[PDB]
Amino acid sequence: DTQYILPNDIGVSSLDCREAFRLLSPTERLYAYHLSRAAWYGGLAVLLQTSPEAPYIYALLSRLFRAQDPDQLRQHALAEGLTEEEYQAFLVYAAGVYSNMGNYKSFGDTKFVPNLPKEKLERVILGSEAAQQHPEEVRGLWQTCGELMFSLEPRLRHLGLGKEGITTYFSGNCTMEDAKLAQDFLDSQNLSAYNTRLFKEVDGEGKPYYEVRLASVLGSEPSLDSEVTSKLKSYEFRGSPFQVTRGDYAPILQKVVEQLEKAKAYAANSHQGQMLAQYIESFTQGSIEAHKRGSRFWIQDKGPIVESYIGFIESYRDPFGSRGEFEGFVAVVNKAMSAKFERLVASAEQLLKELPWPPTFEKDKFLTPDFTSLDVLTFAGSGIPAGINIPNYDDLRQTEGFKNVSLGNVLAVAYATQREKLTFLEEDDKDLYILWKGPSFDVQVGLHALLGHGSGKLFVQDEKGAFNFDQETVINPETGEQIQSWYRSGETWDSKFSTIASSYEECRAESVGLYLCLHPQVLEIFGFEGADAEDVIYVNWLNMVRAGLLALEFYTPEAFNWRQAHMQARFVILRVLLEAGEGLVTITPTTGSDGRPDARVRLDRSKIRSVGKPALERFLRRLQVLKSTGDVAGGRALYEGYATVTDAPPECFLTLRDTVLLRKESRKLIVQPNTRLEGSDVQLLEYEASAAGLIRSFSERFPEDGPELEEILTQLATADARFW
Amino acid sequence: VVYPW
Repeated sequence: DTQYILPNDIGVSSLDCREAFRLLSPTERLYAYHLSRAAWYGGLAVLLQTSPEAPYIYALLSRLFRAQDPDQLRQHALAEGLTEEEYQAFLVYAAGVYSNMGNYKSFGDTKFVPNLPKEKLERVILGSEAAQQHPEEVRGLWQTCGELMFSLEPRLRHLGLGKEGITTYFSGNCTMEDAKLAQDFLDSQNLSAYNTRLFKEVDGEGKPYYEVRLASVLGSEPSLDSEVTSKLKSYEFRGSPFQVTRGDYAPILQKVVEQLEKAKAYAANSHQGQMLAQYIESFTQGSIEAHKRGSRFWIQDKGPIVESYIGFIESYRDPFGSRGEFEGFVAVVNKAMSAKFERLVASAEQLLKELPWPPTFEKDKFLTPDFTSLDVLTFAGSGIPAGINIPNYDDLRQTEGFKNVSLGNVLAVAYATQREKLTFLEEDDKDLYILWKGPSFDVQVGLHALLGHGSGKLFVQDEKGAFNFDQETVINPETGEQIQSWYRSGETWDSKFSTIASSYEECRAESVGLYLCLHPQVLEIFGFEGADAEDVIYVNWLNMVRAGLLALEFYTPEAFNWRQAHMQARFVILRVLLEAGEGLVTITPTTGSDGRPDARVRLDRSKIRSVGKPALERFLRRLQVLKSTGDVAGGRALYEGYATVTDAPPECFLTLRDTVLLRKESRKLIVQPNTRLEGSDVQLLEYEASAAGLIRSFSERFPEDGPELEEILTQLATADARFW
Repeated sequence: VVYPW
């Protein structure tokens, strides 16, 4: 029951940017100001990317809090007969929807609903001050959404294809086969899926017709010219009529490009303005190649003062795994905290040679990735990460370079989880966990991005028989033979491995994290040695095994389905460690001091290096090999083997899952600031860390266009309403 | 690619 609501007491923290703001020159501030705005604008697209009803809910909420703030609306709600606790549930839901840019959780892809009675909420709404100034729109919004706002029907409970779940990346009638047929179409046409959606219409015969729609300001109308424009037309692919179009999110992307172009005026150099230029092209024409071009310049731009990025980037929430969720961020580099990470880059080339694969499976060059520590001013999208490795185009990754970011003010925000909130750890591990967790975190973040995602080469063949490796002389360490598998033109990591692609890659990255933290240089660069370093190493591992148990809450047994890719990866690593045996890890079910079912994880530190290391090395080798050669049959067999959740002894993971569910703790919500223009001077606005303050932070987010933005989301939404 | 907190 507790899975589908947010609890009234859910944590809220405020991201801290003041001193990072103070560092910025008058020009950098205006650059950042126009960039944040673009980010925030596009962030609203994530709504259409969540659920059918999400746009309506956001418009309903923003209209409510425009007319009355949480304290004014409280007066009305309590006159209407709500208890303070019911009203609080409302705030929390509002905050959650704002926080997620939708009514499904970003971490776990699960629906949440208001924790108060429906007929009660309706009173707070229909009788509100907002309903008095515009009764037409308010009553029309509540009619189109409120049912779906509360509906827990099993098919609505999680994101996904088929009738199992909800997805807006696809029309409701789509299934896994549709997505696969589409993926194949996009590949033969050498067209990226990051920015698209799939809509399916059927005639009276029942014959499926597919619209692949690209995101852009320009409709399919009389364009300028492009690599996109030549592709707008009807095709026939394996018996299926295909139409490629554009104009998705058009009026939202228009606001974005307006702000990017304003930003261009304040750009610090030629790389920044050249990338923004290409960004504008990308969002105007719907050209993903124009994004790649922009990303190239952005990689060239090293150690800026204000760092940022925008676009359709992460493919996590596309059920199939090829489609990206819009996001953008604006951040200030921190020179101090960036010192260590540069020491890390200086020694990275060295450290790569510790990884359990030949130089033939490692990238030919090793350019310098430029790792930096940032303080986030704005992160718009489904959620805020700890660290990032970008961009996501692999050709650029190995021919050009990439950037690594640790966001030091996101880390700082969670040092949280007080001792009583530490589940399944013995008293003595609790102490170490509490002491070394933060430092253990800085390390895993660094190794993960730099050496985890930034290592490894893919074997490719272009239009000709030309390989980026040497075919005849390259030996596969597993097969003792030549390389029989590789990527062809149009093929990508995401297209080939699809469903497991995002997670499999994450599993690889966190495994090198665990593997290389054992090295003493890695640890001294972060400033630890002796009886400190060994403690952070330990907790890193203890942290991983624990997280693999907690991962269980994100598995859906009925569907045999993992809902979060980082959690699945951590469960796989937990299982690889268990399978090694020899006493490294034990899960012992127990009884809680509160009487309910509990459990204990035990890690033996003396066996990490003797048992654990050998196990991970073996695992890593198999992972890279299958990725480089892009072997999907093998890759899937290996990964879906370890990812299988069963009741087999001694673990009994299905049964354990129930104890995990019982003891689960809900993820905190984070409040972000607002930048305001006074004229030449720009200022930073801050908010209370509570549901109310997060609501206000959105209330004041769009002072100019808020009412227009709402109607825009509304119409974008009803236009496509026939598809779900 | 992301690392979550």
